[PDB]
Amino acid sequence: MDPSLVLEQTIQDVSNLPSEFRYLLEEIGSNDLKLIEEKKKYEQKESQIHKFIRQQGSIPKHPQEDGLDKEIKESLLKCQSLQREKCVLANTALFLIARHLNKLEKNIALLEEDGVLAPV
Amino acid sequence: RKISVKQHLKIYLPNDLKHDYIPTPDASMTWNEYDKFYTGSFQETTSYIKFSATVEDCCGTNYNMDERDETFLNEQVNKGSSDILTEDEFEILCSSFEHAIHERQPFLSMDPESILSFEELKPTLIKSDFNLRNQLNHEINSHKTHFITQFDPVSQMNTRPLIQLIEKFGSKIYDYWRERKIEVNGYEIFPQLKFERPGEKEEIDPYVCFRRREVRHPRKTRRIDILNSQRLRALHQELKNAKDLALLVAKRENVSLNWINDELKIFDQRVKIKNLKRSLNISGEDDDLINHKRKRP
Amino acid sequence: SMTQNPHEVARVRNLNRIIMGKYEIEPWYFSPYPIELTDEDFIYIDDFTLQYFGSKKQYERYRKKCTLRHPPGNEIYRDDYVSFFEIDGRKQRTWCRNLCLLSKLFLDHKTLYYDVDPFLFYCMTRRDELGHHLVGYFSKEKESADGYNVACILTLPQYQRMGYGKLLIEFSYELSKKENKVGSPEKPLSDLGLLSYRAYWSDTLITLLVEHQKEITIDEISSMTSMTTTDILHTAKTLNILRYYKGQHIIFLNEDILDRYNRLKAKKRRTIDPNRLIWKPPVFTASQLRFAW
Amino acid sequence: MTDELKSYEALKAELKKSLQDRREQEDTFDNLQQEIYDKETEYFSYSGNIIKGFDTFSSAFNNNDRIFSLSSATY
Repeated sequence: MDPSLVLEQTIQDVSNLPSEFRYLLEEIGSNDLKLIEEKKKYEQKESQIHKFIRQQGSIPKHPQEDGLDKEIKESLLKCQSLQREKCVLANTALFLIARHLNKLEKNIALLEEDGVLAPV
Repeated sequence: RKISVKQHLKIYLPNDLKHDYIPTPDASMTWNEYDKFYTGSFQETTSYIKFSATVEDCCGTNYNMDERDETFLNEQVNKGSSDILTEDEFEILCSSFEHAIHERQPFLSMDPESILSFEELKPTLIKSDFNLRNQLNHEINSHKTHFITQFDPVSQMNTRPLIQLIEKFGSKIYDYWRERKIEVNGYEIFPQLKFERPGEKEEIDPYVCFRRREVRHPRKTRRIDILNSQRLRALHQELKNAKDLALLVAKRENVSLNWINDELKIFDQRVKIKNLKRSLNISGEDDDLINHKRKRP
Repeated sequence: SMTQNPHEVARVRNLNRIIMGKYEIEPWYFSPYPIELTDEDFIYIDDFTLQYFGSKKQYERYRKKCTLRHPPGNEIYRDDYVSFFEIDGRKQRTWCRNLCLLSKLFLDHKTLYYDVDPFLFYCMTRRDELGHHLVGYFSKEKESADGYNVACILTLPQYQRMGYGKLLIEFSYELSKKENKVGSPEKPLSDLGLLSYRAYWSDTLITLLVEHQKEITIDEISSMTSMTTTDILHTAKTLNILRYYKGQHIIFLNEDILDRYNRLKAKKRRTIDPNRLIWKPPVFTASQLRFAW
Repeated sequence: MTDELKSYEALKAELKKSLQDRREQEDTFDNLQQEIYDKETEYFSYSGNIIKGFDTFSSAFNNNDRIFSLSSATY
């Protein structure tokens, strides 16, 4: 048990992590642009139904209600798929740093069970 | 020249030559089942790949069913059972059996016949990165289903957890796994690489690979390494601030997923109410069928 | 695990036939795969993790669970033809071992005595709908004192005769130029590799000498190509560039040489584009230049 | 046919609740990004980060280095 050995080991294990976080986060932001543009593609089509309801109500049917609903539902699920990908990306970044943190914390615990590790 | 016969021998080339002469591998035939084994898609990203996970991180379960494991699953455990045992689930049990025996009976080969019984092992099977995956799922406040990363195939989601697989199938599978360990005399069931034991040096055996002869010795002092412990503590802090932000981002996308899962549900509810409203001729009732405008920075 | 049978029979056998990915290859030399595998009809090599299998059933179960689809490391070069991944043997122990076991089947002088810790593995891949497919690699000592910019180099047999070996060599010298270091392949080269290196040496030399116009010196050639003066002078002797005519040394670019120069210029050989190399040389400290503990 | 009227009473209440859930999600989302932005400032302004790198034992924090905030198109 050696603090300089655990430090050397932890440094190498997290060396490419800052590069990985950029690669992951910028892949999230690239999908948030894709998500936002797909939001307009249904927030507009959602505005068509609501304007018709704001004036006439729900009992009257919009001229193309069946047509827009299929286009809204299609555009919404595409946004769902795009959001899930952002979660997966964000979770791996969390998973990576959390796992290294847990390994380091186990080493710090073992260094403290011997006399080798100084207090904070 | 041509047609001078003084033993002109022809050679066909199952072993090629290229132009000293140079031997050349012949063209490689293709494999028929390739399309059955290699199924999926890898999307190229705009920027160059950054990656540092190991093969172990990307393989899932340690155990892999062989042909004999396959016949035993179909023709014994799943022959006419009301409850069927998934291949992925069969490996989850065996993967836990191997890990348990490796920890409790590391010197099994000394006395293979005395391998632990299933009842003797069941306590240790219970205590058996599942914990970290669940801890993260709570910290994200997802609290739904499984924690999904890039290292997870979607087919592992339909697999039962280990603690219940012990009760349903544990005794039947372990008795079969136990016999395999007995046949191999407590050694490893499947082919392993041949490694040199630490502190020993082997030179004759051709199958010994990847020797590691370096050795680190402790410093001749009992003093505390103040310097390398401050910097270890400093790095531990920066990894904690690291995890705090990564957690927030994973929280942010999780609520962003709940929000859209709501929108997709609110939509499917508004259209069902409208189709229901027109069948009953009920008027008014449009407050919750249209989006209103509130404050958002 | 120290779990090894002492009464296990150790007999040297080459593998009958390997199936790496979609292609069926025949090994040329011995490689210390597990002894049980050495007596099997077919050996299955995963095309992403390089994992070895004797049971087709396990290979099936492995693929269904394996999520990796490219060399476990950073992408440091990508054009529309190939990609290059940089892999540390100390970080990717299992993978680099699987690569070395695989490589040893087709390299006669490659050694597996020590572990893969001291090496950097530069792997050339061909991207696909399934992912990046390894076609060849070259290993490199982390900090070679001998100035070797390539330890072992190999193009996998099922991707032979497609210009890959010339891309490996070119990339190896591209790294040397970015490193501001001169380099030479490790001395024992296979017959196939020595041919490929002499082609690269003669091609890049005639191209440099013709377009140079101005008087050049041996040391300046080395600075532009990261070739050693020894490799340069030997290539000048393989050609007849170097003449001593009337009391002085001169460089002679005859017509037969300029014919190959023009054939080279018209041909559309695949080349390495230095601007698509996004890569800073690894910096190792004294503790990192050791075996892991 | 009263079952069809009860389905209407059930779906309305379910839509009462999902709208309330949507607002809560919208509301917690706005807090997180500010928290993300604030934590970027508290932590990044031995000197190792995920922004710069960890191996310091041998330039400033521009708003272009707020990689966590810049992962949301809303910011």
